Amino acid sequence: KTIVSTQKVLIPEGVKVAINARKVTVSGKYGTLRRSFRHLPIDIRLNKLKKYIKVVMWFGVPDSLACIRTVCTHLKNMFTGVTKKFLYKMRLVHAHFPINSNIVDNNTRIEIRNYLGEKSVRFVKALPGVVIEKSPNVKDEIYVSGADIENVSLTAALIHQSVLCRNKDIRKFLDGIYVSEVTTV
Amino acid sequence: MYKKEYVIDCKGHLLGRLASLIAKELLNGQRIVAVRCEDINISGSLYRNKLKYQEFLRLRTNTNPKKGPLHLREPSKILWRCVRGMLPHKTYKGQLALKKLKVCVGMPYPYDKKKKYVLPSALRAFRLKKHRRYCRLGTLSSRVGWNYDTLVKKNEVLRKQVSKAYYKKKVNNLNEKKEIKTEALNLINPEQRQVLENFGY
Amino acid sequence: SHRKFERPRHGSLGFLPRKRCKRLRGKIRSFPKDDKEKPPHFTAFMGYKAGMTHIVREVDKPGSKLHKKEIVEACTIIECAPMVVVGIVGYRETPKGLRILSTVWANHVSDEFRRRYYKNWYKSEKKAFTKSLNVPEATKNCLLKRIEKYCTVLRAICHTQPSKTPLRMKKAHIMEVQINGGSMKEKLEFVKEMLEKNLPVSTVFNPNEMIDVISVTKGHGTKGVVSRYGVKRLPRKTHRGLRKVACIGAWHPARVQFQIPRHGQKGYFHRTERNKKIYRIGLKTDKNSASTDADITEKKITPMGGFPHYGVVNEDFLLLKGCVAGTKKRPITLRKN
Amino acid sequence: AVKKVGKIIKKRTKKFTRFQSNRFMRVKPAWRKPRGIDCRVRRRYKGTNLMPSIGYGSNKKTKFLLPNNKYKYVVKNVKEMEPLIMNHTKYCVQIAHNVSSKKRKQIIERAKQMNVSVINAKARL
RNA sequence: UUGUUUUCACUUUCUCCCCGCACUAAUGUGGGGAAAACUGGCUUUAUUUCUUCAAUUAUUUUUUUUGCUGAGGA
RNA sequence: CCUAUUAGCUGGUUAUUUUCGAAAGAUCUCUCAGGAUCGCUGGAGUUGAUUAAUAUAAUUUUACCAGGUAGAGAUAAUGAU
RNA sequence: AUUUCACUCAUAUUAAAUAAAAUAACUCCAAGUGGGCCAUUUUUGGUAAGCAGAACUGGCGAUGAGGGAUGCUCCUAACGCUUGGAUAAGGUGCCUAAAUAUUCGCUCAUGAGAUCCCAUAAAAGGUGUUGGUUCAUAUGAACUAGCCCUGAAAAUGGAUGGCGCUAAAGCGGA
RNA sequence: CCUUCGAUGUCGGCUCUUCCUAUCAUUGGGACGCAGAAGUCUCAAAGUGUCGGAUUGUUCACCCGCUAAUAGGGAACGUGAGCUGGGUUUAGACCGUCGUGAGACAGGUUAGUUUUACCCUACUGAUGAAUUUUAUUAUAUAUAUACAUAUAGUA
RNA sequence: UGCGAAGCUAAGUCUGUUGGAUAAUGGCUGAACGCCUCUUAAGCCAGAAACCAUGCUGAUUAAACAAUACUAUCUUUUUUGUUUGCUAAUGUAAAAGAGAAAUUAUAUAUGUACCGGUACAUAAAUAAUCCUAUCACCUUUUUCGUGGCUAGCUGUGAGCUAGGCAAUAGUUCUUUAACAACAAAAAAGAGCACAAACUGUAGACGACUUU
Ligand SMILES: [Mg+2]
Ligand SMILES: [Mg+2]
Ligand SMILES: [Mg+2]
Ligand SMILES: [Mg+2]
Ligand SMILES: [Mg+2]
Ligand SMILES: [Mg+2]
Ligand SMILES: [Mg+2]
Ligand SMILES: [Mg+2]
Ligand SMILES: [Mg+2]
Ligand SMILES: [Mg+2]
Ligand SMILES: [Mg+2]
Ligand SMILES: [Mg+2]
Ligand SMILES: [Mg+2]
Ligand SMILES: [Mg+2]
Ligand SMILES: [Mg+2]
Ligand SMILES: [Mg+2]
Ligand SMILES: [Mg+2]
Ligand SMILES: [Mg+2]
Ligand SMILES: [Mg+2]
Ligand SMILES: [Mg+2]
Ligand SMILES: [Mg+2]
Ligand SMILES: [Mg+2]
Ligand SMILES: [Mg+2]
Ligand SMILES: [Mg+2]
Ligand SMILES: [Mg+2]
Ligand SMILES: [Mg+2]
Repeated sequence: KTIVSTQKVLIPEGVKVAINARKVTVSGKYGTLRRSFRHLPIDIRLNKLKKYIKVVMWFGVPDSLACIRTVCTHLKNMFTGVTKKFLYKMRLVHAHFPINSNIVDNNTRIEIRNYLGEKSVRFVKALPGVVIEKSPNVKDEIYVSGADIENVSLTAALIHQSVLCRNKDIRKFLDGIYVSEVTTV
Repeated sequence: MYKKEYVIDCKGHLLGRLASLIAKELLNGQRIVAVRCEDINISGSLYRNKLKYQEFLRLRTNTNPKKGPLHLREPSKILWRCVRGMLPHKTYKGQLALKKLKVCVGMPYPYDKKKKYVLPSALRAFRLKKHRRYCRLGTLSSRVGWNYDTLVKKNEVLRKQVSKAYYKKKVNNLNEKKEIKTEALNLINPEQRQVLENFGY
Repeated sequence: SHRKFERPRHGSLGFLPRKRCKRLRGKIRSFPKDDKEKPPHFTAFMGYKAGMTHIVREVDKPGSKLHKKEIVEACTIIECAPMVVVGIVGYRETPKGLRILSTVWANHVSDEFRRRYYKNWYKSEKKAFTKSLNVPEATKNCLLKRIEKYCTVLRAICHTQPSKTPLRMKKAHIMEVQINGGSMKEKLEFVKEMLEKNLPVSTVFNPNEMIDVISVTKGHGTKGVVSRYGVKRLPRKTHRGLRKVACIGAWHPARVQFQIPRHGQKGYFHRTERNKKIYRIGLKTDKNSASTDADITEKKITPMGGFPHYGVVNEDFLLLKGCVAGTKKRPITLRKN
Repeated sequence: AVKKVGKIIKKRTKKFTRFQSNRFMRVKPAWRKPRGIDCRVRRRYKGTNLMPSIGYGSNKKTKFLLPNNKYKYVVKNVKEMEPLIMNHTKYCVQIAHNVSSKKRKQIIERAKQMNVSVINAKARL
């Protein structure tokens, strides 16, 4: 039982943070993210004058410490999102049949069509507040982006799932739509 | 348990412990209105609880299931069942005790306006370490086919506004009373006033 | 030991208590979910089964061996004299189910309707509704307001006009009909507009609509296991008798099980058949009612010599594809899907 | 239970009824001691009929005394009355069931003269 | 193998200095180093109703409420 | 009818309280569902004891023997190895 | 060797303790019984068995009472009828009289665990967590044993006795 | 060899239900000596299904054929007041071997009475009173009120 | 024999859903373990003929209940009572002040004011509290509120002011004190069902359907 264990998360420059009872809310250039931590025991305290926020845990086994670290990481991610959107660059790879990747509904909902040539539509709606753009630069790829690292990632995963082919040898058929690069803007 | 009728606000309580507390009181001889039984908690994870309840559901009577374990799945009814489990309900006394218990979902027509007590021996806050999985009973019930959860929530929300309104008025009244006391401490006698001051009032 | 050769059970356990229905007038167990985007409309309608005819229909199914060809199909005919609206009932949703706030009645309620509130009309002084009919409009208005405020669901009390049918019974059939539409206020308005007046079926259903038909089945009294469940006849050789179930059950659950087929009531069961197509909605004011583009001959729907065991359909009617539960003369409730 | 009145302690007001006398008419309530393997009364299981026992006996000093504190003496005849002229506080007469009304009256009269209590003076009254 | 000799290690701080210059869970702090004897310990001289005179045993004595019992008849 | 034949086998075998209270070992038995005889039990009785004794004890001390099971041994014997 | 005389051996602590040791011996008469069964420990046959067969002792039988939910044999303890007390085994969240006692740990289980006989679980695993031990350069190893997990599948529905319990009402202590 | 010998009707089929999963198929997956197809191993799964015949009293078995598949089991080796009675297990009879013989055969073959529900429950349907120490999710003109409502009878 | 309506009937005709939350599994963020990690932590996602709803049958399975329609007396107050089978009539599983309506989190809440956020208050042994009891009737003064009628009067509740006015039952034996029901006495207000005949959408008989 380690009496005190701490962690220091440096808030960036153009970020309006506001925790209360582990209900952290961060605002900035891109989006206002709110994400509660009221399932682990933790007195996350804010310093507004200086930068940084301190996550601190009294007692608790290594589990608690781990949780604290996780929390800190999450906070960092949130901060990053609000400063600069997360940009999951998803390249679609095909063998024979080119995948038709039609974005609709204000760059939410990406209709995927002609995956291994089946003439049937795969709908994959994005989570709350996460734009799905297609390539300006290269030909194939798809940018998924929008502040909450969790949500964009989730969206990407969903997209991937929507593609992945069923009863065949998956080592042979490499066709699909995969996360190339996790980045920021 | 010397009151006529205790209303128990079941929110934030641990099912079993709460039930146990109720049962003894009932036996002793004490009407108990367990109110707001949607918000009772169980100490397992949600999934675990569901599994247990699923298992329970599975045990019907093979021959003719009209008889045999009735799977009452309103949260209030679950609570009632639990309470019964801890009573000698096959006697007369036990039966009487059982009858004495009323349970409700949300809070209705007298039990809005009654004082709501709390059993702190059976409070989730005091009885589970915060790194443990718990589960809201209402959610569990919903998962196992109760349906009237959202409606109940809505009703509760509606009630809360009313309560708030009432509370404001109450607060105002209290303030007024305080003011009067302040005014009318000066107008009594000296010695009496002094005495009053000495004993708190 | 295991049963040597596996087979599916004989009855459906989904229709147990195979007991008589409580009333001839099939009850609608549930009404369509409310879609508050659409205008307010009725969801149900009572009619009497008159008989069946057959029909000839050209088919459209591209790909069928029955594509361009004319086909013959059986169809029930359901006489559908305009239902009359008499009340509005307001429900409110509780953790104990729907509870009624009130019912608001028309000012004038038909003699037919009143007959339902008596089992001996001939003897009675027919006092039913005679004080309610009187009541002042202010109270009604208040009730309506209350309903608007609190009630989440509206039903209309409608009744049939069996006098306008060959049926023997002067008693009305009274039925609650959920109204599904946008705002409760809107619904209320609609019912007010309706109130004392008549609903014909065209106000409720359309050509080619898919409808559920809810009715009490034809009765056969106490029937054997063979008829009631389609249990196999035992062989000729059998001593005590052939038309029974050889083994009720195993020894050990020492209790006959509710899943074992037994002699007893068959028919006069309540039943909702689903997905019955309306092929045509007839009109009372149409002498060319059973006529068609291909026919072009004045035909009323009534067959020569009249619908056997029913009579003469002289009013608006539904042509439903296929079959419907119950007998000629039976009340049927048609419900939107 | 125990039934104190003064110095008279009775340990057992309830009669010991025969086992199962309640169940079969043919089995009369008169105590009979159950022989027989497996009896349950014989074996003295909680909740069954009790077995009369010498523990239940009344104190040697008060034994046959009635609530009166007087030993009952049954009397058929005036001559018999005479033994209790010297014991009129310790013994109380009961007149025998078969004594005639006239004779009963006579006996009662004698008892009054003696100051001796008669427990059934009211017979044929 | 015991007693004994010496070695340097161990205490406080709301003290002070230097570096890190608010870096800390902390109304402070990480490291490095001083200071002193308020702290603590000891040595004394007295003092015990300012507060203490424990606990455990041995040996003794009494008390606050109190429940049940009254056999017998020398 | 002899005859109420015989049955080591089955069933039944009638008030109360008090007191004491077993055995299902053993030997022999055409014996193994039985019997006899010991054992254990009750009653009867006598001699005793009634003297904090002596007899006596499912007890222990103190002496004193008897032992070849646990263990141990295999470069002690026999038999393995 | 026997006999009769001598002289003299502890004794009220009684030729070592202790003894509701004479409730003893002995004789008589007779009853019932002579199918046994179970538990620890030792033990034979048998893969084993709630199997067959023995030894020591105790039980059951013949025996209720309190506990082990329940139970011929396990634990406590053997029974005249009462009042009061104070315990035993066992318990003390409720059922259920008594602790939601105190105190220190451990344990989360997507089929937890829960108390002799007893109503089942193993080999083998686990970068689950908790302590250790032995080693090397605050990390890397190897082990180790606690609880937990897997291993863990059977037929009516379902049983730590039930409800339930997770800052235990679980496991191990005090 | 614990229970049952003052009887628990002793095989199999027919019928009929339910349960199990140790999954044959179907749903969703994971692995491969998975290129595709086919298949093999395996996880959640017992929701749905698992047949027609020939021979045998058969269980079991073995073929023919369909099938998505023709998985395995239990329930007093489910099920005789449900049947059937082909078999085994009475009395008749035949053969074979054995026995001097009467007879025996866990050898073969044939002919051979299958009783009772009107009881309680269970189940199936069919009426049906009664229900104030009982009930209540509100009613009533923003306030009140469980120190309160609720007669009963027909529909 | 032939045909054979009607009624039954299959070998004849019609009809037989889509959500939630999951399992396996694949993933996401992401520690423990400066990296990695589907979680073999916390937190999430998609996902099955399974599960639970939806739908469907019953619902004297709930001794259940609601509303509506009509009806026979009902409501309020007072008094005395409940000390021929009957014709006057009593029972409480709980009265002794049975007093108490925020809400919410539990590693924080709640208000208040602005735009979930900010600032300021407030609670933090919270029923270890607060409320509410005893001032009897009286005459004499008056003061203030609430309910009725056309500023006054009556009634109730609270106060100040004056005057002593009562209670004594022999030491306690429940503190006869509550709630509900009823009976009588006065005083005040105001028709259905079954059967029967018919029916046949029903049916062993009831029941159901009708007239
Ligand atoms: Mg393939
Ligand atoms: Mg016995
Ligand atoms: Mg000093
Ligand atoms: Mg005395
Ligand atoms: Mg004889
Ligand atoms: Mg015998
Ligand atoms: Mg030897
Ligand atoms: Mg040895
Ligand atoms: Mg015996
Ligand atoms: Mg014993
Ligand atoms: Mg046990
Ligand atoms: Mg006692
Ligand atoms: Mg005690
Ligand atoms: Mg208790
Ligand atoms: Mg317990
Ligand atoms: Mg039988
Ligand atoms: Mg499986
Ligand atoms: Mg397979
Ligand atoms: Mg078997
Ligand atoms: Mg049978
Ligand atoms: Mg038979
Ligand atoms: Mg058979
Ligand atoms: Mg035969
Ligand atoms: Mg023969
Ligand atoms: Mg013909
Ligand atoms: Mg871990």
